[PDB]
Amino acid sequence: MSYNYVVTAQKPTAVNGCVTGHFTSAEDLNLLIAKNTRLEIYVVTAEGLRPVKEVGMYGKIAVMELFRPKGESKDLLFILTAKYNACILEYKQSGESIDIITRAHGNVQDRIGRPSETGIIGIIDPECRMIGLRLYDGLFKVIPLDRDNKELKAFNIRLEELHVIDVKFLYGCQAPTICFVYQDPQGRHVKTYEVSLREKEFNKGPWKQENVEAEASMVIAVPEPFGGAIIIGQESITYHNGDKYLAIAPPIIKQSTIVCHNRVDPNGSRYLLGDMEGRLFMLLLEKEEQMDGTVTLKDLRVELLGETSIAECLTYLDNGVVFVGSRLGDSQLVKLNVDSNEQGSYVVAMETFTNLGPIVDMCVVDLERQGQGQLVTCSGAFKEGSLRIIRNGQKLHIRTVPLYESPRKICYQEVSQCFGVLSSRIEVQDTSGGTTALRPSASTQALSSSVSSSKLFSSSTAPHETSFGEEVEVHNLLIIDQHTFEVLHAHQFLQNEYALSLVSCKLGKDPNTYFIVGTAMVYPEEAEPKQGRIVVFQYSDGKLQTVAEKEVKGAVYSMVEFNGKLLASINSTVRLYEWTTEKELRTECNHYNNIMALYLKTKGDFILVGDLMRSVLLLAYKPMEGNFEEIARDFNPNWMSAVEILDDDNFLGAENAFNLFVCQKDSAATTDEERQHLQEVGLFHLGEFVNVFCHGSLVMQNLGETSTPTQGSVLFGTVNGMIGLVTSLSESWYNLLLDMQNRLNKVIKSVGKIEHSFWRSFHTERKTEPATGFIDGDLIESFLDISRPKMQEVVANLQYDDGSGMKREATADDLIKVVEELTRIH
Amino acid sequence: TESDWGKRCVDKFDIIGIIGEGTYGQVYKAKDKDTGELVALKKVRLDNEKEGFPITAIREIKILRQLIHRSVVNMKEIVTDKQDALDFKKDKGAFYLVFEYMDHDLMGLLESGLVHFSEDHIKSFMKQLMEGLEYCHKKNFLHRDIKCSNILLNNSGQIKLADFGLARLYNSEESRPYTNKVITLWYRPPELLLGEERYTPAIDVWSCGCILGELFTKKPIFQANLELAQLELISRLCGSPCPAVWPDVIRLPYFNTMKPKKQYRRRLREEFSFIPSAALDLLDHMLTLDPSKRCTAEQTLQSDFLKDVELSKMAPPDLPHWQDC
Amino acid sequence: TKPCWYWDKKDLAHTPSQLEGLDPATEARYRREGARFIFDVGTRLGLHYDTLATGIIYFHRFYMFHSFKQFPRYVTGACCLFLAGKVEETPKKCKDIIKTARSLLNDVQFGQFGDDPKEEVMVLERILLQTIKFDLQVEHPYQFLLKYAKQLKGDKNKIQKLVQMAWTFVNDSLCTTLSLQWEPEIIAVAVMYLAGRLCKFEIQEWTSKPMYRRWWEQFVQDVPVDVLEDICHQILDLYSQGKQQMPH
Ligand SMILES: CC[C@H](CO)Nc1nc(NCc2ccccc2)c2ncn(C(C)C)c2n1
Repeated sequence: MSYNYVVTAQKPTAVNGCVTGHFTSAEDLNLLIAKNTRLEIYVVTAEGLRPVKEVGMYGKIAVMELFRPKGESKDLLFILTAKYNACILEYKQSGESIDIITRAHGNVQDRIGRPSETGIIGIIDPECRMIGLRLYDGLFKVIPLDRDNKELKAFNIRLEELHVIDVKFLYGCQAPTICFVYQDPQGRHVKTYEVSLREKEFNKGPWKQENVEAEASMVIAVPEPFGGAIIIGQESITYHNGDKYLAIAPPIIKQSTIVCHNRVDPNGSRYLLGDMEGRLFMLLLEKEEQMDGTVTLKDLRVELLGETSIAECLTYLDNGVVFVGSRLGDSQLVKLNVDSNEQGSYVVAMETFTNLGPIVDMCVVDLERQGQGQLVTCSGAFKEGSLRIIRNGQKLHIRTVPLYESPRKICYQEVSQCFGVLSSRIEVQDTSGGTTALRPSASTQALSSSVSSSKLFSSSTAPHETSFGEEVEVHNLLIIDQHTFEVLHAHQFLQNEYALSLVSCKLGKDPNTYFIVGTAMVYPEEAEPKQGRIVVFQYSDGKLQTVAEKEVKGAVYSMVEFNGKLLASINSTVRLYEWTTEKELRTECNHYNNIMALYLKTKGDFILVGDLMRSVLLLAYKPMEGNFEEIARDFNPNWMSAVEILDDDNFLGAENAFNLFVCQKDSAATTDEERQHLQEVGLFHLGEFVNVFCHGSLVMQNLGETSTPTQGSVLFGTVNGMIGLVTSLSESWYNLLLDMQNRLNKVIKSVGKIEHSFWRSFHTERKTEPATGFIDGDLIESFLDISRPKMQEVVANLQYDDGSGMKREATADDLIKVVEELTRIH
Repeated sequence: TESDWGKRCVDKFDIIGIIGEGTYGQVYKAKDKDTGELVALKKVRLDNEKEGFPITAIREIKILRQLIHRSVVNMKEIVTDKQDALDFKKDKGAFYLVFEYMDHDLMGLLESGLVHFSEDHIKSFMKQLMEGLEYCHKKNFLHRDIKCSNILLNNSGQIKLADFGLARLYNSEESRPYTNKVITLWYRPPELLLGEERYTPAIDVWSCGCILGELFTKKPIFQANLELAQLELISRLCGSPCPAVWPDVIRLPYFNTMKPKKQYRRRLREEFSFIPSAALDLLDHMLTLDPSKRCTAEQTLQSDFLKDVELSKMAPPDLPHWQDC
Repeated sequence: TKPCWYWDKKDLAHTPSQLEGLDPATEARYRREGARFIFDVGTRLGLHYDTLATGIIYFHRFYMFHSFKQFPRYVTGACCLFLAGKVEETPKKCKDIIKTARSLLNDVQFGQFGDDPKEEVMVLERILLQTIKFDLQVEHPYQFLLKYAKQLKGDKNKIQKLVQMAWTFVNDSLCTTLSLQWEPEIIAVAVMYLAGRLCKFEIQEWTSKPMYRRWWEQFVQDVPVDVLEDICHQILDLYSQGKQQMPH
């Protein structure tokens, strides 16, 4: 068996949802921001936000909504986790003591159901009579909000429309009414139903179905003065309410897909819209009052306000202040002005909240020679693309390098006092027949620049037609100085050439240090790329010179230096190349038992190969023979997102289901079968998506640092900006820490009353397993924050094993010292 | 000639790697040196000398040389390790069963969650599987181990049935005792939970229906670790075993012993309301508690859901692209 | 695809056993003894008639590729029966076959099994499988005797007498090389033909074509009487050579 420890170095920073209400007091205006597994509660002031409370939940927050049922003084909070844990929460404050009350809770998972394409949707009735959940295709789940439903018991209503895009509860209806957009073979439609808690079924809805735009994406529930709903698409915005129908199709919105909506005026006069290019719009409802006294909707208007970060959630707060919650870039507070500035913008940024964005790749480098190590991360996407340099100093110091294009891979080349970074920028087919970039970015603002002239694929004769307005990716290698972080050089790759892998190394007997890039030729028609280039570049005297190129019959997804040789993965094949005295690559040996060789890692003459669905494989290079041998494979099928080698026997992997596992050589030489079987000995539900595993530590090493119980150091970056650390433990230390977790879980109160053991259980949709071989360090590190009575309660009857003293009782002060040493690893 | 098996050497194959570990030996992917065709070679070791050649392999050799069907895997030949010269007693070399290589296994495709099955894909899948099962059932052979891992698929959309290590002949006229529990618990029919021991070909139908539901939910329908817990899960959806729905349930040894918590009513149509009507009817018939009332393979093939499916269009399943990477 | 398991009578002059100097009579005696050993061992173990026959067919086929002087018959017979049990799903443990073989064989005979009987048998399994070319499925005259008899309608007792007599002839033909000369379907007809002659029954009448004098043709196409007589001649020879007489 294997024993490991996992802790969070940086909490998730990307904003996954945000809502406003009166949650902490019936008087205060609250902003609740949701990061993965984390809830932040703020109070809105005239200058900005005042933080009041933050809690973690043992689950990914999927639904977050504030409602106030009749009889309550203040808003209650509904949260549903991605594993279908539901709960209703209340804020309670007693002077200086702030705690979160779990008013109702339960798990709403169905034994049989198909998870929907557009994900979990949760909505609440305007009269707070019920919570609507769309969890499975063809089913609508209703949790009625009666006082007695403390377990959140619920029933399903059969739904004829299997493929639902979005749903909202409407305002101004005689009964609880849902309005939704759905897709069937005939296009997209908008339809209504009434929900009857008495009959536990749908009844005919208030207004008839209407055929809507093919890419109708979002449903906006308009308030009582107007009633009805607004449907947001790619080209048009329509208003529907019985007989009334309006449609505005302003050309400006066609340019970028609109992704988020919020209400500015409680009456529904003004709504805010945002799109993936960061543009922020105001949607205006132009009223017309008849002599009857009735208020109708006259027209819709769309007005461009300015630019914000690419935003997952928008919430207007008060006055001219809007909170911009961003998942791909830094989140923001911006002020909307009535008068435009001299550039034509009504939006002026107030504060910037750091978001490590998606961490696509990262490396640890000791820039200042300090024995510490700093983390340079490829963070963000598109306009929010950034390099983030992170050092420890008690908070983490983060520097941001704006790139305004997507960073893909990073590698450090010390000989050149610089970094190599792969990046891609979006251009659009313009009227010239070529393409034009939406905004200048790192690859265009390089001091010196170069464009590849390779004729390897020039024979073409394969037609790829271009329509004006279509997007294309343009990939570059950026040379970036390690002190100024100024773009020194940018090499634009070939048309339709994607840069997938990057290494900096010496090869063979060649004293020169090269940047080597593995590419793929990507055409929309190809399911799998069938062409590729391995390019060798030397950065010298401010100019990058192509030393050699190797044509391959696929995509070079991953490359890694292997004892003076170049190990590259081309589609199914894993290949080892030798660097000749003629400065050309030569195939040496190949391994082909892979569906898709996405990830590669080396230790000695051993290679760890990561497959899309074939989990992980342990290869070995056999020098006596000049070829590869398969040592052992993990037969259990898992989808891989990143792998890493912990030691000569243990191997770490990350699943696309937000799970971590550790495989080991079965170390029993009895039969050939046992050795060739990698046994999974660690299972852990991380809750984050791991892209990059990287050996290194951010902690300052003065050489005086006490040798911690933990041995080894693997950092990892995730999509939500979370940075974590994996390390190994001795059998004794693990058993001690594991026994303590079980003790801590009985003592510590979970928000939503979510069992910790469930949260960390390995979870694929098809299989669920209890965690094994992993210590939730974040649970262990919470021992220091529980009150003294609880600390002593935890240590009762706690014994140590196999130490200086075989059995040794623990006191609350002994464990406080142990955990405090464990907090020093990050 | 092509028919003189057991003599050709495994030298004739370049071994690529280990695809999976079989129960009686490990299975390796290989390329034929002469033709280039990819084949999967199953390792048969008699060195154990406990009972000599595995009967599980003997069943696969006996049955698969008899069964010819597009939806049934073809054993191409049997080859051997370099045998010891003129000393058979010293020789402990192993034999290999050559099979056509298949690109993917169903269990792997579902587990990655990358594959997406449309109704038409499922139709093409189910039609092939049932056509293979009907061929086998018509030849009076029972598979006895229908699992997602044993369903093999080529990217073309061709489906083939695989492990026959537990297959045995069924005699309708003569009921004879068999192995009490054959199919994996997740796909085991209620009769085997209750220990009929004289099971009918309907055991395979139950499993295939479990697969039908699995293709729609992307999640196994009934997954448990204990035989009673599975009976409860089956009972919740298909209804509790009771004399009205299963007149002969009282004769099954474990009817009184193994009981569900309640006498649950059948809810299959409700819980699978999202499944298309043509298919839902197929499921209700395949997942019928009473083996005598459970539909046959031919009946599943003569189906509104499957009868009008044309095998010319095999509907290739959704392939993960570079973008999916 | 599939191997040819049938030879011409003339070819039996050139079995390995013949060419190593064994005379025709001795190989015939060796075959009867080996077949009867397989039959007797498995009958003592309670084995189905198909299992006994399958072992005997393996045995006969084996000595078309090997010599009796290099492979002891009783070891081979025991190995065949052992494998036959696994093929026909009537399995037996090798130790139990040895136990029974020891009970029925004298001391000289059991000397073939050598110092370790189980090992000599289990080791032979490799050769047997390679020799029979892994063509394990075998059909036997029994099933055809019944498939064909079921289509006869008439005096219940006259037909049952025909079947049992023919069934006896099937059991006796297992001691001969007929299993190597003619498909089982032909054997089943031949024994019906023989029993019909001996009981003075005219099977044509019991068939759905009472006027089709050649009743064998509605069961087995393309069989001349020449063949059915050759088979009958070979079966009755065993009775004339031995003290035993036709069952009647
Ligand atoms: C994956 C389990 C499956 C069970 O028979 N094994 C398997 N799986 C096969 N599929 C390919 C595969 C490769 C690697 C992992 C999983 C599946 C396959 N192809 C041909 N064969 C022969 C032995 C019948 C195959 N056998």
